[PDB]
Amino acid sequence: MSNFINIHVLISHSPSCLNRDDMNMQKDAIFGGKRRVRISSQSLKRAMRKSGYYAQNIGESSLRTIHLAQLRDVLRQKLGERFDQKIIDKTLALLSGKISADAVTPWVVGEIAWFCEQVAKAEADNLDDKKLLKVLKEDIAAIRVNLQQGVDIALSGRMATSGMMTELGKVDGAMSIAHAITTHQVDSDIDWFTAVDDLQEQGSAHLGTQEFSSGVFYRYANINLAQLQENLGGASREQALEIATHVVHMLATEVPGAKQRTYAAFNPADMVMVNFSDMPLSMANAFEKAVKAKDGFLQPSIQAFNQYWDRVANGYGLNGAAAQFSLSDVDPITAQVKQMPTLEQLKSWVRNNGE
Amino acid sequence: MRSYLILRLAGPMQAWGQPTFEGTRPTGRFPTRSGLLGLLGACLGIQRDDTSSLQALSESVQFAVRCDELILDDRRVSVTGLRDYHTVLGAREDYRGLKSHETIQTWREYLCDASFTVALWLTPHATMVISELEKAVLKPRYTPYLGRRSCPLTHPLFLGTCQASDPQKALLNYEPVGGDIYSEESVTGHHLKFTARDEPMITLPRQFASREWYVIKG
Amino acid sequence: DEIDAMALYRAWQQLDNGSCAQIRRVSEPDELRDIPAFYRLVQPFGWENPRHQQALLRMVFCLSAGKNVIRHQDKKSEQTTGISLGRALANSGRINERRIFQLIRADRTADMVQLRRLLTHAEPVLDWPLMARMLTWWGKRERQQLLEDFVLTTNKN
Amino acid sequence: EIDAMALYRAWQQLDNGSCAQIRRVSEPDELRDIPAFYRLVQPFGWENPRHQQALLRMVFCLSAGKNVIRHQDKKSEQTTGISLGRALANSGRINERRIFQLIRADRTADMVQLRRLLTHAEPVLDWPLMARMLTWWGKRERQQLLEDFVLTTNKNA
Amino acid sequence: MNLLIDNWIPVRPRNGGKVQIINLQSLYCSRDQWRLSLPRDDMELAALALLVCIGQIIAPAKDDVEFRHRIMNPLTEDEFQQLIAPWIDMFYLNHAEHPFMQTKGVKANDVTPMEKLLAGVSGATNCAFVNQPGQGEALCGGCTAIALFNQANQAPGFGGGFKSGLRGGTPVTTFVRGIDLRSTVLLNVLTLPRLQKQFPNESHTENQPTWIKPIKSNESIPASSIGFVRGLFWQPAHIELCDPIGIGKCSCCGQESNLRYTGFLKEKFTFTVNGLWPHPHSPCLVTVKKGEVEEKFLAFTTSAPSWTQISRVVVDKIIQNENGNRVAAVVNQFRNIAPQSPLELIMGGYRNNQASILERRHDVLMFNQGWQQYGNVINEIVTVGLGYKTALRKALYTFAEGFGAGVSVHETAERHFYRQSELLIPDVLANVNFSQADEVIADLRDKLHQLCEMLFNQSVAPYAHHPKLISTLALARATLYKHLRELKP
Repeated sequence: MSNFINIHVLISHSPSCLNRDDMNMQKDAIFGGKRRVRISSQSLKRAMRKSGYYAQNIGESSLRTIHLAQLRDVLRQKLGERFDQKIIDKTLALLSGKISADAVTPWVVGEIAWFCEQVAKAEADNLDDKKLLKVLKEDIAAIRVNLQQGVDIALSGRMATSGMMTELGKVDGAMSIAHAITTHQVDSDIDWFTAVDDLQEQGSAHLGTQEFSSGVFYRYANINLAQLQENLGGASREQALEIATHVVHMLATEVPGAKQRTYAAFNPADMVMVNFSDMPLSMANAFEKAVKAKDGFLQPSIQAFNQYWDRVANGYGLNGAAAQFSLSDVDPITAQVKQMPTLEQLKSWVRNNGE
Repeated sequence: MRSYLILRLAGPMQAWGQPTFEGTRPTGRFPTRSGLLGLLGACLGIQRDDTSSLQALSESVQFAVRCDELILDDRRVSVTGLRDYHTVLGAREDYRGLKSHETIQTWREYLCDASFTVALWLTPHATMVISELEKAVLKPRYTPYLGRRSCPLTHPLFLGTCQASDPQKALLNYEPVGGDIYSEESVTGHHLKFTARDEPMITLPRQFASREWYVIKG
Repeated sequence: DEIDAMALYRAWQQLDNGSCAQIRRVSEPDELRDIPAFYRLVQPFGWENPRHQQALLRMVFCLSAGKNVIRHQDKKSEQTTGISLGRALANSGRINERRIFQLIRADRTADMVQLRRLLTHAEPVLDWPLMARMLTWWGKRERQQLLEDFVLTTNKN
Repeated sequence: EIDAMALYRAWQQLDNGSCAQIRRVSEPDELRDIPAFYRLVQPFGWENPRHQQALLRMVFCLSAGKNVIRHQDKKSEQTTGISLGRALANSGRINERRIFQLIRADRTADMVQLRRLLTHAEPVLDWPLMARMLTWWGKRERQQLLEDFVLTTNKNA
Repeated sequence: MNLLIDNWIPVRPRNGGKVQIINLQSLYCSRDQWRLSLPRDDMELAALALLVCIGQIIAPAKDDVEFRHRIMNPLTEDEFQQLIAPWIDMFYLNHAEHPFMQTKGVKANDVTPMEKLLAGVSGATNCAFVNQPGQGEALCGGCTAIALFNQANQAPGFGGGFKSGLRGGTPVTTFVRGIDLRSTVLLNVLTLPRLQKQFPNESHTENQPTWIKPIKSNESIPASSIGFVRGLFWQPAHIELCDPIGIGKCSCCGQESNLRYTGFLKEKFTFTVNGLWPHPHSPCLVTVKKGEVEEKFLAFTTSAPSWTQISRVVVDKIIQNENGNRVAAVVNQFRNIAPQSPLELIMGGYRNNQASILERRHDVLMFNQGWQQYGNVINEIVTVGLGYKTALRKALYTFAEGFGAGVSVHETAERHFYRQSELLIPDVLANVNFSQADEVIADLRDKLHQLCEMLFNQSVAPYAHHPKLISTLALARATLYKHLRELKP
């Protein structure tokens, strides 16, 4: 019954450039005094949210539609202190245009409440409904659209432009994604390219440059189960865990799109670990002391992670179910961490609350 | 004489804000009062409209922040900074409706290699008690982060609990000792102050009022 | 910039009996500089600023008459200041006019000694921050104003 | 005035025999009974009677050992360096009552006790400032020593 | 509402707590010690400036004697009432024919929101995304007057045909700071002789406010012909506040008010002020190119730290032949009046791209006593800093281009440099003893030297594994140690 799901991933990409700045230079950061290459949280999370897998398993979930119909009673009990039921059901009739739920997502309550306020203010001055609809047709279209994307909004949070209006409408995602930094110091490379002119191949060419690098990145993300449930209208823990499994999959497979058509770093992760916890922690300090290559960076990184876990986990209060999948057979993490031969078994273990 | 709660705020990246109404989002060098209140808020699952709970929190708790320097393999690593060219496409053009900009741009500053030890205590007019705060920090309800949500913690938020007369005295029991301390309470030998605009005006959303830290140099 | 009087007052009230005891043994304001407990007492109140030292030395010295010899009382909302030292001394009914006479005519150091004796003897009730300002300047004008307030009070009351 | 760092550097480079011979005194005036002393302090104006008392004190403290008093230059930021009292307090080896009984100790009792404190605490300090303090050494320089001690101890805690 | 009579000034006790709203008489005639309190520093600067102007027209001292005297002692209420008497009918926010800083009878198709007076809340395409909404819903009388003043002074103009203020757009304002708001306001008021030395008031020069004697459309105004009252309260735009709504909460202050404002009207309007009005609140850069001279008021143009502008704000430079610099009149005055006093200087300003605020700045600089006379020292500290900065920038620029690595790192590196410099130079300026300062300055140069080395190596580090780069890296390092050696006296 722990509240937080921690997801750790070590993924190695080949020479590429998955994220750069306004000066077309790879993003970076400094960790432990040494420069790591960075893939911003934003870059990664978009990579996820705009992905096909996300569409299919989040954008098309059965919990995606919120039926205003079933929310009548509860909405009335929650808004009865501020509004008379006349304007409440007027309102719900406008919005919907046409099983009783015992609980409701806060952003729904908040936005609804805004619409009620507008309806009341409209009635107090004999404004008639046709022109009321005219005035706020836009807002209605919007909230209608958000009412059929309840899981997307619950996992990632409101879209950048959403028509949300109130303060409860500021909807945070339940998954937080951390920026990804390399486990090691990077020797950046610099491509010097030209552009042949087929009609005058001669002459002296004008060279351009592009920075690029390969590296072993540590992705971290966590999921707040309680908030996921609360923002799905009181869903069950099992349903939250389903959505969570989709986040594990994505964080292990999706890669930002940048420069991929010319550098093609389409790499799956070589280690994924999931870990239940009361307090979400990043294990990034496994690499505070930058990793030094020894037959590559992947193995020393995995080893550094396993060993850091062995060293601190118990003391840091990471007492909760824990599993690890990896394609690299390095000296294993401790035995309280149950090994998964395949990603899918890891997923289903998450699906089963870690048993 | 007084009982303190001791927290550690540590992660690869942090961000603690300064006055801005622009697309560049600045950081200072240590946690802001507003931000610490926000951290505690997140632990005590307080929704953003809950002005009562927010006010209770703000009036109950006070902080002292120590800036811990990092040491790797017997060498000092100074806190440095970072600017992220942060882009948003499909961003709202207006608060009402659904028209949106192709691309907008923001610049966001972070702290690198930063770590803090915070001591908090209760006020005489406290609506709360420390047991609550401890329970919360150990089992938070909303996701806790260091400034921004992209900034995980690399060490449990709870460090310890103790009892002393100063904040200074309290913090002495917890390594690393030697960093500067910014306290909401005065410490007798020390006279310097540091002005900020941390204090959240709870009655007026997303607006902050000036306050002053007391500085205890190390 | 200006010295907090009320803070110092309350500080003196809540001082541990041993420290108070250590301070109560001076027989002359400058002797306060021989005493650790003193520096610990006045450190928060700007002792380290040379401008405020003489002033502080007097304040503490008078307070050093006893832990509650100087009873502070707030002024009434109506009037602009509270009870002056002279007035309180007169109100006590224990202070003879000639005492004030010889007080305002005394040399430096001696005056403060005498004053402290008068305070122990009277246990005055007065506006302490007012007295504190007075001690802050303590010149001809102030001594004179002391005796005047005494005389006029004793006259009506 | 008397050159301080010169006297210090001379003391650091004195020959160990003279050095041990000087250390052996038990009272500043006994230095007058020693040749090595005169040769040491002559380049620094011992021949001028105004400077004599002072020198006697300075050397006496230095006589604690060739490397008991550790000079450290003031940081360019700070207007003055580390004074004696701060140094002693910083040592963590000195008890407040030693300092208290030091400043209340009579000519002569005084220097002996100070030297004992110096050997015990092996303080790091701005030497020329100490030298000045020793040049004058009157009620207020003593009281200032106690101030720095007490206030530093309170600051640091 | 009337600025001289009614309560508008947002303050909290210097030491104290709960905010209250006083009137000018309570400020000028009370030994109560006040400090401004709004949720924004730019609006506090707007406020302070407004108050200073006000005081500058109602009560300039007749000599330094009186100046010191009134700083040390508040006025009597009667003195005050006598002083403000002839001005009252000029400071009415809502008035029949002369509204404060507004223009009666404005032709506008639609109502402009109140937010457009709040510099920064909107104006750029990323504002709706990063900013909290509703801040311009309904404003106090005070928040409004103050915003109005800020818009006609330090903020950028609305755009198209909305002329900027008299000092140009986005000037830097520098004030002397005191113990309370009272003494502050008084401390930045030019005494009568200095005032008339700077502005000789003729029958030739118009000295009436803009909202009483309007600027004529497309008039060509000789700058010299503007009187200190007309200019200090200059309003270059045609604005007119809509009728106020009822009781409620300043969506800016958080305070409640009897009347609150929800929109205003504006229309385009153009004129031309030939010359430079000698505003007493801002520094003024002078560059003489090709015999011709140009004076221009100081403005934040770059993102570089505030210390890089300190020389332009405290140090005079009057050399005919060359570029020089004039500090703000109030600072020169204070420099004369208080030649034994330290300085606590308030500076602030915006950095903009048309109507877009790109950055806001507000600093309270400190200076030890020697600042009036030892400006050369200050100047040297500042140019030391920039000197080392350019050392680094030139070196890494070399690394990028040649006489090339192919990557530019010098900008990042400058950001690092500047961020550490913020911990170094302002401290120096605040605590150095100008009379004898060579030691501190030399220490600074060593710290900055180390810094440039560290950042140079850090910056080229990731690329130095390829021999072809180590080649040009050697040359770059060479130019670095060049430039770095030329910074040692």
